[PDB]
Amino acid sequence: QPRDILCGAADEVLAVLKNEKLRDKERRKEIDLLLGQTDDTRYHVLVNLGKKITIDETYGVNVQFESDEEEGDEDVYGEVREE
Amino acid sequence: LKRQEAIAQNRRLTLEDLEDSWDRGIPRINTLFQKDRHTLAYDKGWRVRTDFKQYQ
Amino acid sequence: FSSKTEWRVRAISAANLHLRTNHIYVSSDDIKETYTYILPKNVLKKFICISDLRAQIAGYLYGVSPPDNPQVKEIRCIVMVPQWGTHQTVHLPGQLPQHEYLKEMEPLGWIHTQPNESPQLSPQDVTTHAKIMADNPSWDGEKTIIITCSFTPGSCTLTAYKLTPSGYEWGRQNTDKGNNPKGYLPSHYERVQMLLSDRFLGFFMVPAQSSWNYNFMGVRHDPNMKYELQLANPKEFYHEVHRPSHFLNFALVYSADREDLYA
Amino acid sequence: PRQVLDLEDLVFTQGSHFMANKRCQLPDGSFRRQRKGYEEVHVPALKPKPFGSEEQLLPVEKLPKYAQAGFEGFKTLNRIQSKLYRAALETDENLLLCAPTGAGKTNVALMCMLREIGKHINMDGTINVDDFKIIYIAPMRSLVQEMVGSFGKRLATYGITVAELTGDHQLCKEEISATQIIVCTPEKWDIITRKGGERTYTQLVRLIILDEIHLLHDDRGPVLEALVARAIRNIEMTQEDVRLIGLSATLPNYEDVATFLRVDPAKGLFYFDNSFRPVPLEQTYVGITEKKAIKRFQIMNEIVYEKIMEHAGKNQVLVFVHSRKETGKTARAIRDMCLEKDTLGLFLREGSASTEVLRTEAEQCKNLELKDLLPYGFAIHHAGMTRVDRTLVEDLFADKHIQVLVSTATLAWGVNLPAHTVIIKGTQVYSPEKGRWTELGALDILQMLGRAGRPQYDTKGEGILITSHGELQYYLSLLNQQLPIESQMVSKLPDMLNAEIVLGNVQNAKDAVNWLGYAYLYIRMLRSPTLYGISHDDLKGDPLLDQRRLDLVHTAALMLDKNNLVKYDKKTGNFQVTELGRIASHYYITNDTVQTYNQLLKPTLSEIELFRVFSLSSEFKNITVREEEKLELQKLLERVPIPVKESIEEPSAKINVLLQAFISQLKLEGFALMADMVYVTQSAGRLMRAIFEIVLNRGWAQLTDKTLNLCKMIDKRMWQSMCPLRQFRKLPEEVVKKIEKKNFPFERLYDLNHNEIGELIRMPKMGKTIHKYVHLFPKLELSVHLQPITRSTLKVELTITPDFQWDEKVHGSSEAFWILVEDVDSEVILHHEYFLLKAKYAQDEHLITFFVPVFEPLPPQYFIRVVSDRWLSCETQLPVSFRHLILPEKYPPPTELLDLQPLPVSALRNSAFESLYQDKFPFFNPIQTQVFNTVYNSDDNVFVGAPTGSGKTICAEFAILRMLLQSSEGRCVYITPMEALAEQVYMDWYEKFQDRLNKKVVLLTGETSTDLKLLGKGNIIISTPEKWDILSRRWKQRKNVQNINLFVVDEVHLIGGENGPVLEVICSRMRYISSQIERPIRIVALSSSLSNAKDVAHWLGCSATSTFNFHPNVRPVPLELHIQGFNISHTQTRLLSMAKPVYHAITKHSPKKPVIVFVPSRKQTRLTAIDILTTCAADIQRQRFLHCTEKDLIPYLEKLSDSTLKETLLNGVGYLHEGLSPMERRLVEQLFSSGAIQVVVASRSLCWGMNVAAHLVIIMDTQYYNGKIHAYVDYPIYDVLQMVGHANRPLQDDEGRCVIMCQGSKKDFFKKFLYEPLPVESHLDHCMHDHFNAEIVTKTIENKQDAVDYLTWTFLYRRMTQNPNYYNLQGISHRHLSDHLSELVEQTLSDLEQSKCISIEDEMDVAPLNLGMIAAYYYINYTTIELFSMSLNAKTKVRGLIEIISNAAEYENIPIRHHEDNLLRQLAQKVPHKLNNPKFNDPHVKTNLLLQAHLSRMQLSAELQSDTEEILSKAIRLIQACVDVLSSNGWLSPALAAMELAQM
Repeated sequence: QPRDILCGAADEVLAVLKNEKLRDKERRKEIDLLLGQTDDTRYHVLVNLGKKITIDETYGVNVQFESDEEEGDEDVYGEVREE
Repeated sequence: LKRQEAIAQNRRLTLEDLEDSWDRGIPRINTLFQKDRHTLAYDKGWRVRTDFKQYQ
Repeated sequence: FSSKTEWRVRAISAANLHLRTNHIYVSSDDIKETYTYILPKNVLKKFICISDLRAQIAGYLYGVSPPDNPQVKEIRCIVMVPQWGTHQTVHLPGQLPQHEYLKEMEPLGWIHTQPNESPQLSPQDVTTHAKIMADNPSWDGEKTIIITCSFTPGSCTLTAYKLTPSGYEWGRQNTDKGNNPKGYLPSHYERVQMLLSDRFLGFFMVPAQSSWNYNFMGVRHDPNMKYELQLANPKEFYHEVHRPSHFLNFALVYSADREDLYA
Repeated sequence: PRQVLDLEDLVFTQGSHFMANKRCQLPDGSFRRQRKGYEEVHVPALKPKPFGSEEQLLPVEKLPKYAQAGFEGFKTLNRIQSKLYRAALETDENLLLCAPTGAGKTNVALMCMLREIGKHINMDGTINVDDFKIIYIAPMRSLVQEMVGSFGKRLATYGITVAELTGDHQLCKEEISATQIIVCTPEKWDIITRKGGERTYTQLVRLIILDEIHLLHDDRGPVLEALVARAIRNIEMTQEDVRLIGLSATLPNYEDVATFLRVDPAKGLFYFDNSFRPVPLEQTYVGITEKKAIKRFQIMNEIVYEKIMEHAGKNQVLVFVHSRKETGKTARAIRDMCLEKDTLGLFLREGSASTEVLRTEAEQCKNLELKDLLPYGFAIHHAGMTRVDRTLVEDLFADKHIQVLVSTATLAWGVNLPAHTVIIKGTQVYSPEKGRWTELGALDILQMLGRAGRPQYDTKGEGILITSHGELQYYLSLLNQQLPIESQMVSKLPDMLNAEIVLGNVQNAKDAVNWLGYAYLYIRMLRSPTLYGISHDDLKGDPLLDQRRLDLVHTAALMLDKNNLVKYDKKTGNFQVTELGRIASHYYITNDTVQTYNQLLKPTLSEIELFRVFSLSSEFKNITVREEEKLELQKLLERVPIPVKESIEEPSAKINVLLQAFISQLKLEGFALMADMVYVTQSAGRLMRAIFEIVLNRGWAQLTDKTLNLCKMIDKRMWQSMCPLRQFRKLPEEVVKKIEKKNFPFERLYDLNHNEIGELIRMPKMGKTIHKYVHLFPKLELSVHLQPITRSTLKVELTITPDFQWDEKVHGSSEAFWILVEDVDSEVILHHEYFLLKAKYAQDEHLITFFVPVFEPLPPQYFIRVVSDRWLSCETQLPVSFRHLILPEKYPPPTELLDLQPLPVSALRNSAFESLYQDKFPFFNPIQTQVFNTVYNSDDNVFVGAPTGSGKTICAEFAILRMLLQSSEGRCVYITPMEALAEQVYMDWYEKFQDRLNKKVVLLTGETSTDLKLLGKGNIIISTPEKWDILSRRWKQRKNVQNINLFVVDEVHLIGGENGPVLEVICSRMRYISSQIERPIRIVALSSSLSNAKDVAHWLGCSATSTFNFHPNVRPVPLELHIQGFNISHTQTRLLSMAKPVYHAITKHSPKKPVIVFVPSRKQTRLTAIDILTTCAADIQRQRFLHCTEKDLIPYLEKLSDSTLKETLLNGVGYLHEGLSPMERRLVEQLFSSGAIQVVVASRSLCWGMNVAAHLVIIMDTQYYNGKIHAYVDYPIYDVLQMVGHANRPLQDDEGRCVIMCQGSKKDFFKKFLYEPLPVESHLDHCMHDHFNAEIVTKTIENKQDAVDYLTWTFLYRRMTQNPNYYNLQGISHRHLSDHLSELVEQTLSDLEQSKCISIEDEMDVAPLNLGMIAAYYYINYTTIELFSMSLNAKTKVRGLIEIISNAAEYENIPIRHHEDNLLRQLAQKVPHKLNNPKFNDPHVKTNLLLQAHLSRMQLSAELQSDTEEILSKAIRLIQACVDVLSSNGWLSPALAAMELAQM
């Protein structure tokens, strides 16, 4: 499948795996119809994938600016600059 | 050689594996990764100025 | 070794060996000046480019003397033998390289690379030189030397040393191949004067049946093994014929069949 | 005036899907409806056009007999075939057939092929296929194969060979030269035109059938546009009338396509609408208007299931999917939808016979995927299946058994099996060139829609197309003739400019504008300026579109100069094609890829960096690394043999991993990743070919070796560490795995027999096949012979002997190999060349001579590697040792010309000598003024080394005047090797010495009876060494030869080639007679500038002060030498390609000066003159080579015999060859010397024989195709020096240009032997037998010591002391040289005693025998005398004596060129005496045929008569020697037969 079809299938799986209201007996009949009904191990892997997938008016709104970012010919990022 | 190798690394020099060459070289290789280098690169021929500092 | 991800780092370190050959230096100290090893620049660059940063390479130096100059020994042949190299020594075979182009030349010793800069003579290399001098009657101790190419950062430091007869007798009776064996003396080897030669170009001897780099197929490299020589150019360390197990290991059509393209 | 424009903004962003029209014209009852989630737009079956009162389907009886054989089995024709029957069979004009797919588009091409074959009648045979060629441009490979099969099945009665141009360049050239009908791709045809493989067969190609031009807006757009522009330029410049038949679909704006293809709008234009199709199909477009891709795919699957259920049992279904596995997945989904909705019984009706046939086909099938639906109504036909399964699926679909056959576009484009109802599901393809899932092309949609509705069984088709809602408009435009074809040539315009600059079509900005104006892009910009980005004011200010074409040419020149492909100057606009641009044009590489290959390729690059450099080309600039295939790349990174330095997210490392997986045959997982890997391999093949060409041009040996190894791994699809038998398809994979499991080399298997190789690999059954594969693998033996000629360069002869069984199924017609000789470092390729060993020249040692340079740091050994260009792991390495090489010493500096005053005419003493040169020149040359002090004021031996044109004849005349002033009764002898130069010297002395000084000036002939009288009565005898050798052999008896006063030897620098040892032997005999007759003769040796002049001065007795050996750059006329290297392996292709650069150099170097063109052969001179006339008439300078008028040439043209020569001389281009008349050649020389003509095409044999001096000398293809060895031998240095010195104008021109156009391998030797002085090398060791016989017969060499003393007085003893290795010696010492001289004397004595020519008393005393005296008297060789003594019996006849005289050693020097075997085979059937087993390559059979033609007075050609005259010049001496051998043996009747044969 192409990239847009794979993204749409991933969005459909994310919408049908998390918003199914914890229903596992009825979600397999739709996932097997959308995938082609290979085996139960694919549905068991998809269930685990769905489980692992999911200046204001305040005076203090502006945080106090305490002196920091210590300046120094030392490269904190630790990368030899080459401009 | 390290800079030539890291040019193709799509990033700046490692500056960590180069620590094997720390505190070496007549030029400031230990300071080759210093922050003020861009500021220091503008100065040219400071040796004569440092010498004439005796008159300064 | 690990042999899982360090091989790619070793290949990436060996791919930048052309920049390390431009900075050649020799240790100008402890010279006795009592023949001088005149190494050619092309064979030295070929030996430095075909070597590795961690795996040690080995090569026998053969050459004849210049006319009306007995105090110089110009190298003209770098014979490569099928052998493996560790981080401290090389497992060179006992069979000497025999060829027709090296019959008129004399063996001036051997050359090897080291990953660390050694300020003194190595005991394992001196023991291997003493064993090669004792196992071959044509390898006299007064003419055969040991060249050590220390892998400098961004360079390569060449140091040539001739073995003492007392040091050769100590190395021939030695059996421990550790880092510091018994009878290790600093007077066992004397650093001889070595120079480079830009006005002369030498050759090299490569094996015909197999390759010279046995770092991958170390089980097929034996000390009592025999191999022939050839007057061709030697291959690289990470060549296709040097590691036959890494190439012939894969197993033996419904894509976009674009036929008759612009080719 | 030039402006840099944006070449990327004017191009089309969509490409093949670019719709030029905004609205689409729809029919009346073609409404649409949006039912649920998708909009279905229907278009019904359109009614066909009614036939007129005088228009009907013409049957086969109206076709002529030339076209009736091609239309076999067809009673009548179609509507479009009968409406344009007179335009494709009776008219040879350019036709433009705009017919839809399925309307009989192949019938017009068959009629055009029958009309092209109708021009060659051949009433005696069947057809003349060797006089015409028909090219068929097909966009698809399977469609090209189907067209080639249809042309082979239809034209089988006419003998038209239909073949597909594929393979390498040499294989495509052999297929074009061996066949007449060539069906190929437009891109492959453009690559063959850019490489030069079709230039030799361009005149025979008179039929260009460009089929399927509807892809003119597709990716094949600019390639076909450049091909049409090149065809228009060849038709306008070379005036070659080629019938162009362009077939396109029903598309608007066909007038611009007819004007671009040079087709007439009235007679050539045939615009057929959609009603002209025989099967009107209903067009359904189901555009998905949904936003979710999964819901759109579900709606498309539901629409496909509804379309399958609507036409299950009514008609057959043809499903069209994108991929091979996708078609099987769609078929399985359709079968599941039929089984779930109970629709499987509709397609599977009561068809129990067809059901049993389908069940038997399912039980007989081997594919598990095709057998899953084969009992059902579905079927699959993919490209990944077997050929037998695809044939069974096609037979089931054609017999109305398969209800729903799912196939790809390749089955619809290659197999002509149309179905009733078709459904193209998805309309989307993943392109790796675009790197994304885009829409389908127009040509693929036209091929898929053309298969809907069978013309035989069906009456109305039904074509459904599942696509998107946005793409439904343009799909309505291409299916209803509403999509105009827009030219997208702006994208590949710098590539087309580089191809035109490499092919020689465009050189300047005006030529580039003229080439761009004849293409379809200029017609599209003129017809539609808004579609090409041109405003109204730009069209108003430029109606001819010249400013936009000039801006595009300037942008292409800037893109070529920025990419370093071609040198383009902005001042003059001229473009010079470089090596990188030629390598990009010959391999179809882009400009950015060429710039990356020029800026990235390093000589110290390893094998790891080469893959990253090849993956960073411009062909993979749009290829992106997908995140879904990152796991496959990570799995393949640990299995590839070559590591990748880049990260996994980089496209270059992904392309390198894909190339490593395709090389090592690794199994992939993704289909899009596999398609990207296949496209990357298809680009990387040409990329590695271009990288190997650039590395061979740069000289990096290791980079070229790595590129050749990568090209062999890409071609053979195997790694370099694999077995050599893996490339052969006849070997099993298990035996290859067993051979690769055992660590054994391939060289050890060649030494084993069929049983030992079977017992070593534990497979005795496959041992004989392994032995046959080892004997069939290419492995030749190379022998190197080195000879140091100079101190800086040496001659290397490589003898290649094929030690393998040549076969047509393994090696083919010829095997190509690359031979590279380099130093010990293996980094600088010193000499790279190619060798094409043919099957006719196989199993024979071929000798190739090359020049290898040598510097002061000499290596101990060089490496000569001969690798195979196609076979992997097939390379032979030869170490040529230079340790024991005896190199010569340093050459001495030449005698520099002093800056003194020029001597006037009053410097001479005699007034009669000054009267003959007063009107010629008032002052002599400075070299002549320096040599007059040693020639006129002295009498010693003077060696004058001067180039041709420095005035050596003035020094010879001064020496002759000094010899005449010293003695009035002197006897001067001037020996010259060339007979024409000796005749010119005699003609000069007849006017200078005989007319002004009244001296007896004569020329020696080939008659010994008059030669003594001419020597005794003549004072200035001009002679040849072959003529003076008869008089010098009897110098002791003849008192006139011993009493000589002056011995001039002209052109001694040719003493190491032809007539080389004869002149050296004559000089040695003169030096021996000068020191033994008590009279030192004044020896004047005038020759060219030689480096080893001291040895020539010591061998001739010349002093150190009389050696006037000048420099080659010390000539009075400065010579500018240019070398044009052409990288062409074939000699005929190089001679055809070097015609236009020769005319360009003649136009750029000397516009208003005479020029001499040195041709390779006699028949090639007229072709070169015709090519120069065509190049002059193609430009605006018509007849510019004629500086005079026709009234002055009308008395000159009336004396010529050849009408073509007079027609060429009427335009100002004269010709001169060996076949022409001497009076016509003298008239042409008088016309060229007076300034009437500007070009004189002279043959290679007329280089020394040319009494004229021009300003420019263009020597084209300095080689000779010898048929005795069947090889292209290089030109000698003496002829090249004479051709360089022939352009020496002292007063007519200020300088002299010398342009030598040759191969790239011979450019370095021709550049080294031009400025540097060429040393002389005596080759007398190969022809010392005749000199030894002449010394023994004259009682000179009576023993071994006298023979050694006679051999030491020659030039060979002086050359052996300076060059020992050139004379095969092992040292310069006295003992080694004495041993070599004793061995040579012993070999000469053994050759004289074995041939019964001499007698050896006590093995040392040499005595002349009768046969040796007869050979030395009549100037015959020892081998010919031995053959006459051993072949003539006492019962011989005239027929045996003629064959004995024809087989002599003097007849071995007959010229054998191309196209001479057929004339000899035709003349052998009319000779009075037959030849037992005649050989077409042997010179003895040709000499016997010439003698039989001269004895019977039969007619022959000029090239045969020129050899018959040279045969009859020595046949009298051969008959005299045969009569002497018959009289000495005591035979009366063979002597009488020989006398009668001589009298006849």
